[PDB]
Amino acid sequence: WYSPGGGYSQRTDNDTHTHTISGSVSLGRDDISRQPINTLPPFRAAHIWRRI
Amino acid sequence: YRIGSYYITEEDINPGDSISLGFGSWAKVTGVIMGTGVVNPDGSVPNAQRVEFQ
Repeated sequence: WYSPGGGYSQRTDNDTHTHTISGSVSLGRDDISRQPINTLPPFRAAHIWRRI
Repeated sequence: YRIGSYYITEEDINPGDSISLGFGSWAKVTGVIMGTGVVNPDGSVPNAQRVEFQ
């Protein structure tokens, strides 16, 4: 709307909204993807466990 | 290394009465391995020498 004033008629079918309308949305993301477990840099690492 | 349950010195009359008796800590390990090396058997770097503190 350009806010044009009619010469004889009145544009009563146009109005400015004041507040938004809340609606129900559909589903979204399901879950997270794969993640890493354990440390690869530590695999096969030699560990000293000999007693005194 | 000698192991005994009697609290008598090696030089005492009750003991053998020879040599010097000294306290020993831990168990004697055969020279070649030191124990814990590798989770899957690969082997670590062992220690050797007598009297050496490492």
